[PDB]
Amino acid sequence: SRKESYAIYVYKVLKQVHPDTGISSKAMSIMNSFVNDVFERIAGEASRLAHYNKRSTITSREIQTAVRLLLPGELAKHAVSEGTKAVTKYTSA
Amino acid sequence: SRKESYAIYVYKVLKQVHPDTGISSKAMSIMNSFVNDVFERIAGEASRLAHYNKRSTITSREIQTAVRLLLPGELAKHAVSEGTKAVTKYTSA
Amino acid sequence: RDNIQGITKPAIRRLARRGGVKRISGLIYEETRGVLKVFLENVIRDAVTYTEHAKRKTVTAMDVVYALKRQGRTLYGFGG
Amino acid sequence: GAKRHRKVLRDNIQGITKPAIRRLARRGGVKRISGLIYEETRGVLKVFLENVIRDAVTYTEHAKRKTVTAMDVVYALKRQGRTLYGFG
Amino acid sequence: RYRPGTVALREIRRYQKSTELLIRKLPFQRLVREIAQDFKTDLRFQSSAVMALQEASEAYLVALFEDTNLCAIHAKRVTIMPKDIQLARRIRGER
Amino acid sequence: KPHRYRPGTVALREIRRYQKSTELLIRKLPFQRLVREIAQDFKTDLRFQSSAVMALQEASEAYLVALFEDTNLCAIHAKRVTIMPKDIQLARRIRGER
Amino acid sequence: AKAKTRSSRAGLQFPVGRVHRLLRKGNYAERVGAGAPVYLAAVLEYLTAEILELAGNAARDNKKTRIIPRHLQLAVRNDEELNKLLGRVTIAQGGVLPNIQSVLLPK
DNA sequence: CTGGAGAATCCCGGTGCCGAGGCCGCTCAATTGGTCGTAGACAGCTCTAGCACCGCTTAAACGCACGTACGCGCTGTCCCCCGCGTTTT
DNA sequence: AAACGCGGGGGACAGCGCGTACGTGCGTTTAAGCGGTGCTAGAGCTGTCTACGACCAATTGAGCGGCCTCGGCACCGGGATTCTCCAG
Repeated sequence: SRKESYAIYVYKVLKQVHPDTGISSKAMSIMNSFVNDVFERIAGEASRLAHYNKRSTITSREIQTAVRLLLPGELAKHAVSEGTKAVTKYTSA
Repeated sequence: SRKESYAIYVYKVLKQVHPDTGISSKAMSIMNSFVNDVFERIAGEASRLAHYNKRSTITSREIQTAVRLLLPGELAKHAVSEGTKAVTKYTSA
Repeated sequence: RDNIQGITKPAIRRLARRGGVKRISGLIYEETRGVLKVFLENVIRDAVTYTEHAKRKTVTAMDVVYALKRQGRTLYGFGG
Repeated sequence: GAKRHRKVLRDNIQGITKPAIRRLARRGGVKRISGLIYEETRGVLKVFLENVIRDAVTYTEHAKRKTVTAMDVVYALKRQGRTLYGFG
Repeated sequence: RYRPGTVALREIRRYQKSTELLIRKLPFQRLVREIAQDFKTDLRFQSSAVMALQEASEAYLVALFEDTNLCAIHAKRVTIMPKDIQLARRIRGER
Repeated sequence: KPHRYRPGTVALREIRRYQKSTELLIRKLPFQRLVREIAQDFKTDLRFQSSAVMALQEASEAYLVALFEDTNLCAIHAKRVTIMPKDIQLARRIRGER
Repeated sequence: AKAKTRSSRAGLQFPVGRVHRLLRKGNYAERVGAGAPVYLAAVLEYLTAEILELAGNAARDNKKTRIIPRHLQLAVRNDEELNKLLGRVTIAQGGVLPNIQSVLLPK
């Protein structure tokens, strides 16, 4: 059966941060485990806010605010920048 | 404009158990709030439930099952029968 | 400006009485005053985050309800 | 003779042994232990267990199976707000 | 004179059937607006929002007291002390 | 004369050991039959996955573990060093779990 | 023209096309913005690296070359931000931070 | 200070091995170029509610006395749990 | 490795003294709030129209199974160290 996951992308980012460090498989599964969670928690949170303001389409305004809602403190501060930078980069590109 | 709630359906039921008992608005707001929650709590899981088996249409079974997820024990046994009866009453006619 | 102190000792003592406390220290009062700020600050921070994103300048309780649930204290009685 | 019936006393719940219990407590950082703890622990652990297990089984039939899956119990854990990573 | 610890029981007895607030609204209201100032400036409050806030806060405070009281009692006392709060604040895991 | 350690020095050594260790402390064969025991009061005759069978223990331990360290906090505040069930129940009540 | 991945277009590594599908089947809304799959996807890269970098750090402190959950356990639980984030997360095989109570220390 | 002494722990070099990790075919999901319906932010109008303040009176705070009960420091005493070496399990 | 006995020793525990902070009480402030009057922000509404995603079609390559190989890593032993009791 086919199963799609996130290992390869995580593997790429690791070699960005630690280009030499290896990795187990179980921990990789953890990473797959972790990503999907935060994937989920943001999205439904993203959904219900659009519900709160009775809108029907989810954009970054939605995404960013919940990131501020979901991430605490510095991560939210820093990651919004991470989101902000990419978005403008995409719109420009 | 016209915004809708549940107090009227509450008040018939009130008169079904206590036909001569009043209820305050502060209370009536509480019930409107309360009922809205209980809808929501199940409503999500059953929705989630469908995703879990990759199925694509909510039925009473999921509701049935979802109720089994929330309500404690003896009460669950009651309503599930009442859930069972009504659809049976519904489906019969 | 010391509005935390506006929560008087009887205001503190009444709550502990309704909490069932028979005998109270004196250091309790400042301990309470600091901690309660944490409860408030956390909420109001997130509460306005709704109000801002909802593009208002006025604080609805409907936001407040949204947040207190989002913290995990579900509340009944103030619209929804 | 009369030895075919000499050991019938399993009664699983003690299967969580005092040495393990203290081994468990030692990892937790407790230095000295009451003896009644062992039994009391048996209660706390079990009462924990079914509540998930009930919920964990609660899934299974709804998808019309007969073999409990880890993913199933994975969801079982989430509902009470103690999430686990690492079994997909 | 009543001996110490009698009025308190009557006070405790009194308030548990009492139901309305125990915090002054204006000292409540003012403190809220000051705290809210720290995240964004120049807000505007619905009385419901502030009132909804107030119900949460006292409802917050009282339960902790019971936990703290339990802590105090477990230390074989009848006099609460801040560490009981901190021990309580730790265990609930928001510490 | 025998060289017995002062009581507790061994325990602190033990406390150190496991806090670096990461493995399970509960024997598998006793463990799973416990679950196989439990399942009967919900539905008869299920069929367990080891992954599930394994997955039980981690929650089983991790739960009980966090219990312990909180219970350890109790006697300290209660000015003890030996844990009492009254501590254990207390936390669960403080955990709001009765 | 020439096919150019959106992740490349954002200069990101995470597959946004995957999620825009996933958002599309995720039934979070009946319509979905275009930069939202993008917007999140980079922040997704942020936290993984944020944890992965921590995962690298602790991995070095025992002088290993490959990251394990114990390292992951240590890293997040050593991070007050991550630990506050992942307080309702329990880690498989992660173990515990070594910490002995002050009063359990011998006189 | 210093440990007789045993015991415990860490570190140094060897071993074995299997799993992390690049390589190798293959298909269907992600990307590109088309249409058309609607969502939804935005000006214009409406008006509600939010804020500002006063002034006054009374509950409620507030600032004190006093007294005693409880918090705590301390000390023998007793008994249950801690270290250990076999004997089961 | 658990079981299990077993001495033994240390910490719970109870009792005791005691001292001082905290409740009782209460005048004396004092501050809390109400309703009455003034105001305007700003939210909430409608209308509207547009631009951009939902839609489909065609397409290809990225990504994931399937497959190899050796390198990280876990002992093993010994020896070296350190520490704990237990001298002194």
